[PDB]
Amino acid sequence: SLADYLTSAKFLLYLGHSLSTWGDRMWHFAVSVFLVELYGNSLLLTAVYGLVVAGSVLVLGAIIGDWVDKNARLKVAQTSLVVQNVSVILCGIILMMVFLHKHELLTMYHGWVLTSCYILIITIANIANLASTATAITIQRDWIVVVAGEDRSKLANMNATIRRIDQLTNILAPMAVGQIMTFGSPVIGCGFISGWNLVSMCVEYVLLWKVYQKTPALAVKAGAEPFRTFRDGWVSYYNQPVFLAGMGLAFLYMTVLGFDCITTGYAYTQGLSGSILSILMGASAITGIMGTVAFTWLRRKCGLVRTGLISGLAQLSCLILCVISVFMPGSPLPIISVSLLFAGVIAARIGLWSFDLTVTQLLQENVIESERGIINGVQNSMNYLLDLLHFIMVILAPNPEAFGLLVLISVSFVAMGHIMYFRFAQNTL
Amino acid sequence: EVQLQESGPGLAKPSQTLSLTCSVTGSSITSDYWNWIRKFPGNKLEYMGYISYSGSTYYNPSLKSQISITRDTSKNHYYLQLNSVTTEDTATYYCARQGLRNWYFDVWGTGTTVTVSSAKTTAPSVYPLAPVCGGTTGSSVTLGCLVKGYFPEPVTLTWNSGSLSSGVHTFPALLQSGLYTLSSSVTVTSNTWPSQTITCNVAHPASSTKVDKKIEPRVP
Amino acid sequence: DTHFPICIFCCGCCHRSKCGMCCKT
Amino acid sequence: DIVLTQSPASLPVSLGQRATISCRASKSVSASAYSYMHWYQQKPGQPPKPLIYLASNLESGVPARFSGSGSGTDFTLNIHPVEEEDAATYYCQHNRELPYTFGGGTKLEIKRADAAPTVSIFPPSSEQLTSGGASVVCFLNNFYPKDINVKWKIDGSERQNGVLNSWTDQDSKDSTYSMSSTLTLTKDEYERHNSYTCEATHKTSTSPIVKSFNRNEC
Ligand SMILES: CCCCCCCC(=O)O[C@H](COC(=O)CCCC)COP(=O)([O-])OC[C@@H](O)CO
Ligand SMILES: CCCCCCCC(=O)O[C@H](COC(=O)CCCC)COP(=O)([O-])OC[C@@H](O)CO
Ligand SMILES: [Co+2]
Ligand SMILES: [Co+2]
Repeated sequence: SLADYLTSAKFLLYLGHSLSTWGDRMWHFAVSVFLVELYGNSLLLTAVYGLVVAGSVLVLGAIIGDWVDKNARLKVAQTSLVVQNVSVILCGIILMMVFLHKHELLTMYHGWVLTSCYILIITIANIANLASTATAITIQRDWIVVVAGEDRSKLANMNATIRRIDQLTNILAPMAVGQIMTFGSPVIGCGFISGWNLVSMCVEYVLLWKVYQKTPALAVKAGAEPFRTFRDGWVSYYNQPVFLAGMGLAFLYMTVLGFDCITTGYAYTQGLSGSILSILMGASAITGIMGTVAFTWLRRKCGLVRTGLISGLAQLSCLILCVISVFMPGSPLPIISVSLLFAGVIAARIGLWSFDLTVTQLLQENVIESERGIINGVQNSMNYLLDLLHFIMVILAPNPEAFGLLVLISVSFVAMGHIMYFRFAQNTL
Repeated sequence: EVQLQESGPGLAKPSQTLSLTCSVTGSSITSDYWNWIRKFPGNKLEYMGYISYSGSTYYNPSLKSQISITRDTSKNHYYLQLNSVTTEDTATYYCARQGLRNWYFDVWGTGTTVTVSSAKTTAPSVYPLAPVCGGTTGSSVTLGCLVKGYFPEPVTLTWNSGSLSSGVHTFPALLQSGLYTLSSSVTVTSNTWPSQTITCNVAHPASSTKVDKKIEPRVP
Repeated sequence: DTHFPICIFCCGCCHRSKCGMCCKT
Repeated sequence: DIVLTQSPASLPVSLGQRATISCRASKSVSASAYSYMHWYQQKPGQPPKPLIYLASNLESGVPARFSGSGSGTDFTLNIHPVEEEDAATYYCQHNRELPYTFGGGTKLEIKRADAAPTVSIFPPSSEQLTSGGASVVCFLNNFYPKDINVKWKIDGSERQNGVLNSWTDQDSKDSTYSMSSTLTLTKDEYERHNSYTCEATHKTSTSPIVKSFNRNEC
C-alpha cells in the first residue's frame, strides 16, 4: 500500500526538500574547500564572504518576502529553484576551472586575476543563497501550511520530518563529497556537484508541479518603493504577537556550542582525534532527532507554548555542564573538561531543536496568510544578523582562552533568548 | 608512463646555432609545462625557460645566451635553439615536465651534453710513467700512464687489456690549451713488476686512435 | 546551524599531523 | 630573483645516523596554503630525481626515510636513517615565481676512519722530453677526508702557475679518495733546475708528506 503513500503530496514535498538540502550541503562544502585552499592564511576575505552573505540577507529579506507575498505560488517556487540551481551550476563550473589552474593562479599571474575570481565566486554564491532563502520562505512557511489542512498534528509531524531530513543531511552530505574529493579530485567534486544540480533541478521542478496539481488550495492566494516595503515589513514584524518568540529564536544563533563551529579545532587542540570527533557529531545528530521526537510528544501533551518553555529549560540545563567545564582542571582558560563540554553540547541539542520546532509552528500558526512572506523574510533577516555577529566574534578571537570566553558569551545569549520567550509565554497565558 | 628523451649534436663551434630536441611519449605536450634546464661543469643547475600547453613561451631573462623554444604537436616533440653559442654554453641539457596538478619537475629526460669549442679533432700522445730512478721499494710499486693533448671526449684506458683491474685509479679529464689531458695510476706488488710486464692500452675512437704503451724501468 | 559554514575534511588544516573535520568559523 | 642558499655544501654522515640539509630563501615562497620548495636527488651520470614536493609531500617510490618541512623562507630536508645508497647530491628549488632557481647543492658523503695518502712522484718520460715538453706528475692515493693541499717546489721555490689538480669520485669499496697533480713545463726550463718536490698537507698528519727527485740522480 506504499504505492498510494508515495504519490501523496506530503511525500513529494519530503523528497523535494531532501534533494534541495543535499545539493545545498554539497555546495557549501565546495565553497569551503575553495576558501580554505585558494585563500588560506587570509583573514580579510573570510570576513568579507560572511559579511556579504549575511548583509545581503539582512537588507533583502523583507524585499524577498514581499515578492513571495505578491505573486503566484508556483511561479515563485519554480523561479527560486531555477535561479538557485543555475547559480550553483555556473559557480561550480567556474570552481572546477580555478581548481584546475590553482598553482598558475597562485604563482604566474597578476593578483587581480585571482581577486576577480574571488569576486565572481562570492557574487554568484550570494545570489544562490538569496534564492535559497526565497525557497525556504515559500516552501517551509507557506506551502507546507497549505498542504496541511486545519490539522495541527499533521503540520507538526511534517515539520519534524523536515528537521530529521536536514539533521541526517548535515552529517551525510559532507562525508560523501569529501570522499569524492579524495578518491578523485576537487575538480571531480565540482563537476559532480554541477551535474547533481543540473539533474535535481529538473526532478524538483516536476515535483513542485505535481504538488501544485495535487493541492488545489495552493492556487487560491488570499489576495522609493523598496525602502517603504522594508520599513513597513520591519514595523509589521515588531507588532506581531509572536515577536518575542522570534527574537529569542534569532538570539539562539549567536552561539559557538556546535560541531559546525570552532569547537572542532578546540577538540583537536585538547588531544582528541578525528574518529572521536566523528563519533561526537553522530551523537549530536542522534540527539537532534531525539529533540524532534520530544517536540511532537510535548506538543501533543502540554501544548505548543509550554513545549517552548520546557525545551528552553532543557537546553539551559544541558549548557550548565559547559559553563562548569570552563572552570575545571585541564581548561586552557586532563579529560574532565572536554568531557563535560561535549556532554553539554550533545545533550543541549535536544532542547535546541525542540524549541526551534516550537517557534516555527508558532510562526506558521499565528501569522496572517497575506503577511506570511514578508514577516518570515524579516525573521530571516534577524537570524542572519545574530549569525553574522557570531561570525565576527569567532574571527577576532581564535585562541583557546578566548574559547572559554566565547562559551560563556554563547550561554549568556541562549539565556537571553529564553528570557524573551518566557516573557512572550507569560503574556500569552 | 611518461618518457622524455633529449637528442642533438655533441659538438658545436663558437657563433653557430645549436638545436636540441626533446621527444615525449606517454603524454601529450598540450597539457602541461615543458621546460629546459642545464647543468654546468660543476654542480650548478640553471633554469632556461618553458613552453606551455598553449604554445606560450617564457625565457629566463638572466640568461647570457639568446634562446628560442618551439614545439611540434603532431610529433609530440619540442625544441631548444641557442643562437651564436659560446664556450660557456658547454653543459648538460635536460628537458622536464611540470604538471598543473603537481607544480614541480615530476619527469626528466636523461640529458644530453654539448661542448662548444673551436677545435680540431686530435690524437692523444701517450707517455709511460715509471718510478724515480732510485732503488728503494716498499711492499708495492705504483706506475702510471699519461694521455695528453686529445679532442674531443671521451677516451678509454685499460691496463694490460683489462687483465689488471685492482689498484687502478683513472682521473677525470681536464682541459689545457684547447685539448684534454687525463692520467691513470696503477699499483701492484713488488714481485709482480718488472718481471711481469705492465702496459697501458689507450683508445680514442673519434680519431680512430689505439695505442699500446709498455712501462720500462728507467736506466741512466 | 550557521547559515554559512566553512567546514571541510582535511589534514594539517586545523591541527598538526591529524586529519578530519575542520571548521574555521 | 629569489636566491636559494643551501647548507652545508658537503655533509659527511656515518651509516644509520641522520642527515639534516637546510635551504633558505631571499623571499617567501608560500602563497596561500602552499610552499613552493622542492627537493631532488642526483647521482653521478644520472638525471635528478624528485624526492619531496610542496615542501612536505613524499614522491611515489621514495623511501619513508626522506622527509621535508619548513615554510616562508626556511626549509629543511631530513634523512633518517641514512643508508649507503643516499651518497648523492641534493638540491632545493623554488617555484613561487619566474625565473625558477635552484639551491647550490649539498653532496652527501658517507663518513668512513681517517686515512693518509700513499704519495708517488714521477718525472717526465724520455719520450716526452724528446717531444720538447716536460710534465711532472704526483699521485696521492687512498686518503680521507677529501680536502688536502698540494704544493709543488722547483729547486726549493714554491710554484703555483701551471698546476692541474684532479680528484676522483669517492671510491665505492673503501670510501677513499685519490688525486692527480700535474706540473707542465718546457723542456729547456725543466733542464735548468735540479730538484722537484710535491708536498701533501693533510689533516691526518701535523706536517706534510714530501716526495721529491733530482734530475741527475741516475
Ligand atoms: C524513494 C524514491 C521512490 C519514490 C519515487 C516517487 C516518484 C513519483 O512520485 O512518481 C510521480 C512523479 O515523480 C517523478 O516523475 C519524478 C521522478 C522521481 C525521482 C508521481 O506522479 P503520479 O503518476 O503519481 O500522478 C498521479 C496523478 O496524476 C493522478 O492522476
Ligand atoms: C534523508 C532521509 C529521510 C529520512 C526522514 C526521517 C524519517 C521520518 O521522518 O519518518 C517518516 C518518513 O519520512 C520519509 O519518508 C522521508 C523520505 C524522504 C526521502 C516521516 O513520517 P510521516 O510524517 O510521513 O508519517 C506520519 C506518521 O507520524 C503518522 O503515524
Ligand atoms: Co544554504
Ligand atoms: Co561558527
